Amino acid sequence: GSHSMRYFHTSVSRPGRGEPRFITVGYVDDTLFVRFDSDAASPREEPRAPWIEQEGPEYWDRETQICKAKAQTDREDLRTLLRYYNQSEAGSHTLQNMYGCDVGPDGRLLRGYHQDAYDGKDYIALNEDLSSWTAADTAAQITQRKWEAARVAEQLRAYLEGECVEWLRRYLENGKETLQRADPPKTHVTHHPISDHEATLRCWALGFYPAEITLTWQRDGEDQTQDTELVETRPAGDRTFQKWAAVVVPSGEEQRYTCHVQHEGLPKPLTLRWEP
Amino acid sequence: MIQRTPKIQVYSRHPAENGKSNFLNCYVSGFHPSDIEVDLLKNGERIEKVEHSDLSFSKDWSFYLLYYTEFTPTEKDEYACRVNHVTLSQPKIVKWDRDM
Amino acid sequence: KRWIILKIVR
Repeated sequence: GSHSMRYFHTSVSRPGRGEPRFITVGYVDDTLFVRFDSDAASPREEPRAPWIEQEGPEYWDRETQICKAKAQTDREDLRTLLRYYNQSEAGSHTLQNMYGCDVGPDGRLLRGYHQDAYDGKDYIALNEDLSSWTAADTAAQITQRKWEAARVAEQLRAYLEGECVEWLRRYLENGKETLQRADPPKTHVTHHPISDHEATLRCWALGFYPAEITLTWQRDGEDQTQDTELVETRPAGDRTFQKWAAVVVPSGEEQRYTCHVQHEGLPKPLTLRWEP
Repeated sequence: MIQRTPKIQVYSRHPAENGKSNFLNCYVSGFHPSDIEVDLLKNGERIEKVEHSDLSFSKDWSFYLLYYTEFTPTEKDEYACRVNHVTLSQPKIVKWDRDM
Repeated sequence: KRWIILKIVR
């Protein structure tokens, strides 16, 4: 199918408690493969997937250098943003950045991304054309003017259309055992009486990869979107994901409800019912 | 400043079977800012050796973390996750229910 | 493989 590569970065200041903490992680699809934490004993970028371990020492050296450089620029940016927003130096503030690329089945670029947030709010984002910016407020418009004068988008476009895609393709091949394997969900329906007049039906999906999935309850064939309780998809800790969806049904009407599961690992979407 | 309170799920990696080793997870998501305190509890007492994932975030910029520990469920032992965050006037305790 | 500009200060 299609695939993605993303690098995530967070810097958090902590006045009176040293310099900002910086954490960055890299993902291919829903698989973590590298990490760097400025508070680690001897901070280096470290592998987190078996298929990246074969990269040589100069790969690791370069990556580590980049991570440390980004940590330093983020420290400078946190000080700048205090000025842009007329903020005190007393508080903790957060800078987040994500960038990366999506490719289709043939490996061609579908689109690239580079976007930032300050204190949890959109700040500036590269537009899909990879040539212009969307700034969220007048503070971000100052960064926009700076990055336009510096021709930042031209450099990012080159990376996103080139290296990003090329290296994603390399990782997909080196990790094809796992990155190109979809694990379908193991599914079942449980039944829990609430009272003499009502019962909970819960539809489970376990052990699936990648994380994208659709679980829906139907009553007499109609989607129960507003009466379905749907938890966030959650990691099992072993590469796979879990999810459930629950409805409250009048006692005796359980057979009018069906749970529908769509996942890229399934050849056909599944229909399940409670089996007493 | 905007603040978003954590969603909390407590669950096991594998279907729970008494006497079978497993992992107990506490997944906290959807929160901002990123400072958060998470404890796993066994019969109300903090479990000592708990690992967690590296801080990452969702498309809407809110953070998520997985805290986990090896454990062997039994009939009598009760497990829970205790979470504190700037958005909470007191820590929230979510009990482990092997049907959720 | 990561990107690094060859200034990107905000």
